[PDB]
Amino acid sequence: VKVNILAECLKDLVNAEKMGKKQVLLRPVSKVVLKFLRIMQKNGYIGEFEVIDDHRSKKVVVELIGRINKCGVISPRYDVPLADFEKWTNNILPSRQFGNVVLTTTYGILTHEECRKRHTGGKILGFFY
Amino acid sequence: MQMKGKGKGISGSALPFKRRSPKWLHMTPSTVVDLSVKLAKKGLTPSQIGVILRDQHGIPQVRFLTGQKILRILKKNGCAPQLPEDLYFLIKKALSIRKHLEKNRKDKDSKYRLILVESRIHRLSRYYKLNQKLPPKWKYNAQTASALVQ
Amino acid sequence: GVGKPRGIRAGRKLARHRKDQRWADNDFNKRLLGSRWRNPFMGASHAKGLVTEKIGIESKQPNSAVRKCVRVLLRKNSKKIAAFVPMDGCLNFLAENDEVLVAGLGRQGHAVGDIPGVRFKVVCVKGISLLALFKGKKEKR
RNA sequence: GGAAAAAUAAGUAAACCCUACCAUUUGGAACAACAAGAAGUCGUAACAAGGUAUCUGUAGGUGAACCUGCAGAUGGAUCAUUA
RNA sequence: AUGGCAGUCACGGGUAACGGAGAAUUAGGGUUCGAUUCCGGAGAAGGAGCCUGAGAAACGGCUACUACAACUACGGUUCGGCAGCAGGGAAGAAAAUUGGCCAAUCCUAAUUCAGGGAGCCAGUGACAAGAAAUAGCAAGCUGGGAAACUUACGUUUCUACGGCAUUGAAAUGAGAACAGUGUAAAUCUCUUAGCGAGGAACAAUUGGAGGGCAAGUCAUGGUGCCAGCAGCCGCGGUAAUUCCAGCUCCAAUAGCGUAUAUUAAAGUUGUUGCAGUUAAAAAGCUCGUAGUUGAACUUCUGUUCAGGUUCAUUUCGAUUCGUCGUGUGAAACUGGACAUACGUUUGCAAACUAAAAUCGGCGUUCGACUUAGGGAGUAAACAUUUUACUGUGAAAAAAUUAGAGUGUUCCAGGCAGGUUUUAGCCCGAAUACAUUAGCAUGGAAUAAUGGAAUAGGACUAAGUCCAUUUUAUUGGUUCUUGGAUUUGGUAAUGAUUAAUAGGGACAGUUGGGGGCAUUAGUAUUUAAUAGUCAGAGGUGAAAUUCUUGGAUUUAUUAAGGACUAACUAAUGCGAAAGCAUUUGCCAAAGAUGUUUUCAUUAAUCAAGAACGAAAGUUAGGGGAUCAAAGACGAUCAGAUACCGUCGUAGUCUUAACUAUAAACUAUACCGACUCGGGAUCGGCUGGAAUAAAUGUCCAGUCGGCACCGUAUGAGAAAUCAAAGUCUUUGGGUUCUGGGGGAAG
Ligand SMILES: [Mg+2]
Ligand SMILES: [Mg+2]
Ligand SMILES: [Mg+2]
Ligand SMILES: [Mg+2]
Ligand SMILES: [Mg+2]
Ligand SMILES: [Mg+2]
Ligand SMILES: [Mg+2]
Ligand SMILES: [Mg+2]
Ligand SMILES: [Mg+2]
Ligand SMILES: [Mg+2]
Ligand SMILES: [Mg+2]
Ligand SMILES: [Mg+2]
Ligand SMILES: [Mg+2]
Ligand SMILES: [Mg+2]
Ligand SMILES: [Mg+2]
Ligand SMILES: [Mg+2]
Ligand SMILES: [Mg+2]
Ligand SMILES: [Mg+2]
Ligand SMILES: [Mg+2]
Ligand SMILES: [Mg+2]
Ligand SMILES: [Mg+2]
Ligand SMILES: [Mg+2]
Ligand SMILES: [Mg+2]
Ligand SMILES: [Mg+2]
Ligand SMILES: [Mg+2]
Ligand SMILES: [Mg+2]
Ligand SMILES: [Mg+2]
Ligand SMILES: [Mg+2]
Ligand SMILES: [Mg+2]
Ligand SMILES: [Mg+2]
Ligand SMILES: [Mg+2]
Ligand SMILES: [Mg+2]
Ligand SMILES: [Mg+2]
Ligand SMILES: [Mg+2]
Ligand SMILES: [Mg+2]
Ligand SMILES: [Mg+2]
Ligand SMILES: [Mg+2]
Ligand SMILES: [Mg+2]
Repeated sequence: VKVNILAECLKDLVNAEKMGKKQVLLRPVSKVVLKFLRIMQKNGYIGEFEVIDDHRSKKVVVELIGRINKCGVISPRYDVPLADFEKWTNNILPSRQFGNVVLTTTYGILTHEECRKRHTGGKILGFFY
Repeated sequence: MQMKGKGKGISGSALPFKRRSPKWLHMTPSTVVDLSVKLAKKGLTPSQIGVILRDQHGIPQVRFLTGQKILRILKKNGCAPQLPEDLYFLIKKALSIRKHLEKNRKDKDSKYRLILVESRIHRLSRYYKLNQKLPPKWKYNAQTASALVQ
Repeated sequence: GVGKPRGIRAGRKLARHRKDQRWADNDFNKRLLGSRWRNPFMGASHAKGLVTEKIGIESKQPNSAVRKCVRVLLRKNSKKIAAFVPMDGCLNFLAENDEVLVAGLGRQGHAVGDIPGVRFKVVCVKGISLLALFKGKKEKR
């Protein structure tokens, strides 16, 4: 069946920027899918976006700037102590210059980087660069 | 698409947007609740009752109008169909198969088909039992089926 | 997904799988099955022995030659050994019944491409390194 | 009254034997067997539609490779012909 | 009484397995070891027993047995157990002196003085680690050069320079030594006088020179597939670039080869990070509990204040060899507050305001001082229970990292720095990491879990009953405090949507899906009824075969067993194997259609089951055709083979059993995406013509085989619309592979 729609939505989107789509329609959407989205948006990867009210679980449409190179999730969302960071930064990110490894915390959801600010982080969620 | 590594499609049914009751219709929740329980008393499936209220008395979605789902309405009014359509029917055909098999003790495609159908029933029991929506000592074997036949 | 399962709750599975699918390695399968202990040296690096006789063996495929070899009897092990005597005149020093020290040739298994069923090298005669006997100014008895 | 040897019963239980079983090592032969190699010997299976094809399964026969029946698959010697 | 444990691996077996601290290599993750200075455990020849004591089953104590060691006048005895040191024997690839002392570290005792193979000294000692010499300088000759002087090979000069069986004196440890230091003594080191270097010397090896793998293009000598080399390619058979050796070269260099186990290269065991059409690898196919994996909703949000933070700066003040302060904007953090909005009580502190009092001036203008009031400000009680994350408590020392620190550098020790305050001064022995399980604690995400649905819950008041603390104590009342009910009041009383998830209901319809019946049709045989006439049949040719007791042949008809033609095609259905004459029953299925219910019920799956052409098997049927074995002809040098004539088992069936097949798309299932295009099969919805057809066409569209074109997507390529969305390496799950042959 379906799982981690964040992943469903995410790749559907990558496939977008990769194919050169002008905009994308993500079918199954959730708070997570949206938060991640406004985090990419806030950092300037995706453009303006609209959430249509599917009386079941909303559908979102994201405008595509053309700067997204890749944005995926990470299989089981392992736990990650602040000490476990460089491991993943050198692992997932294409450089020490596009630090975008989204994590889930108790302090909500922060950028790979913000988690060092707040000083907590926790489970990995996804990445984008 | 259930027990099918190969076959799969989309039957239909998509509740329209507007969550309110149709304009043209006037019927205090109660009005319907009567028809519903009356119809039910005659011996009807909440599954079938709803069908009437749509085909016959233009009530698209009883839930939207009452703020009550059929089976609930029925249960509140003592008119609750003991065993759920779900299980009931599966067991029905599950049985029909057995009868046919007897006089055709050789029909293999049917032995198989029953195996699948009996398999499902064990899946519902697991479920309906876990939602304390069916006594734990429930057991469909051959006697549970013939028990309902009487 | 691929074959391997990616669950945070399914570590056990992956674990047992690796321990299992791992027997497919010979290097593993080898040391794991106390195989090293059953060879003629009994794991050992070297072994002493008595010369049972100097025999010669023929080269294989594109080569044709009389290889110098000594049949040795290992001490505590007590096995018949096929041992290749190195360099040129070498066998001229090995007197029958003397004590010899033998070691393998490149990873215990395949003999040098040329040799047939020989798996050992001879390094000492009466406890005198061969090389030593090979160069005049060194030693001789 | 204390108290040595002796003797006593239940007990801990050494060794030994018998009855089963486990583990680890190590052993054994003529004929036989296995391994590898070749311009040994007899033929030619396979490649080439390799004398009108291989190949899988199963069955039966034969100096030998293999042939043959039934059923498949092309990795075929076809990606094709109701007018 | 009958339990206790187990696939979340019991029980049992192996371990050249005593566990840790740690050790070796390491991008990350890992791989392999830990006999061995710390700690804990076990044991003293094997095994049991015991005395004694605060304390051991001790074992440098005892008893018996098994196997042993020492003496004997053979009666009997041993303070007989080295896995303590030093030594022998043994084993074996393999590990030092039967030395010295109590001086240092500690220990023991009645104990400042005694004893200690603990321990320290020394011997042996290329395990291993640190530093480091085997030469340096210059003249001259000379090659180079080179800058020059300058049409040519000639002079000046200088230089990164570089050569020499030519020159020359300075330098210096090895060495060897009176002294001093040091020491328990002795050895050595260190300081140091007399003595101490010029070519076989006072000294470099080891291992190579085809490729990988740095280095011979020697026309070198010997050898002639011999001797031998070679890690793997391969060298060698008379002109070897790999043998033997010379020469010259290269590499590491007081070191360098070799053997074996092991680390990395190994994305060649892969969680990160592989492969699985054809290279090894998807199971033939479905069901299915364990396991693994699971859709979406529940304070969003706004305004303002504040603390920093950053960043920006048509900018300000300071300092210099690079920072601070100030202002804006901005973001977000935070923390407040307030907004139907993360809490309540307490005590503290309190900050301001509304009243009332008192005090002063002239009821009021105002001011100081009181009660009430919450933020804010702490501590305890609450927010379903964990995961997970923060943080600190705990995680021995040594080791690793690491600060200070010129042990002559360094290993490394933890010391040392200044006598110019010197009967004293200054400064040190820091710090980090420590995951796994436990504790304290901050928390809002994901994830799981939970609360009110039979009803009952919640809050509140009263009534009643049970239980009960302090009231001295015992009763009896009351009462506080818990619990039980009944009632009445209050509250918007209490059940998220309905997943282009899944299960059911229903509706016409579609199919060579299946099981019973039934029913044909030619044909092959064989038989009857007639009909002739000499050949049929079979091959390339013929031959066994059949035939005027009539063949082959023609007509009619019958029996029988199997089979379903032509229509039948990249078209249909079935989980797969498989399934095509008619008609009738029996239970089943997809897809489409749904403003129907149910609402996570689900994906895949070890166990564990249902199927699974052929061929084959058991016991009965049946027996037409074809036909394994067999019998024959022919063909061949050979034919028990490819052709031909016959023929048994089977092939058909009932009931059992067998499970494999190039069981093939050689491409696991569920899910989402992404190129173009028509044509299909099934369903549906609009429309047009005829006509009013279970038809045709146009246009949609779900679902199903399949094809065409194409990819700045994949690949080793063939090729792949998926074999794609994988170094920009991670949706969920099952199975499989790890050079070849021996081998399934
Ligand atoms: Mg679907
Ligand atoms: Mg070769
Ligand atoms: Mg041969
Ligand atoms: Mg065959
Ligand atoms: Mg056979
Ligand atoms: Mg054990
Ligand atoms: Mg170990
Ligand atoms: Mg110890
Ligand atoms: Mg303890
Ligand atoms: Mg000793
Ligand atoms: Mg002392
Ligand atoms: Mg003393
Ligand atoms: Mg005394
Ligand atoms: Mg020493
Ligand atoms: Mg050294
Ligand atoms: Mg002296
Ligand atoms: Mg000189
Ligand atoms: Mg040399
Ligand atoms: Mg050499
Ligand atoms: Mg040479
Ligand atoms: Mg030569
Ligand atoms: Mg080397
Ligand atoms: Mg290997
Ligand atoms: Mg509040
Ligand atoms: Mg039918
Ligand atoms: Mg014929
Ligand atoms: Mg007939
Ligand atoms: Mg059809
Ligand atoms: Mg037909
Ligand atoms: Mg069966
Ligand atoms: Mg039979
Ligand atoms: Mg002939
Ligand atoms: Mg025949
Ligand atoms: Mg129509
Ligand atoms: Mg159409
Ligand atoms: Mg590939
Ligand atoms: Mg294509
Ligand atoms: Mg991968």
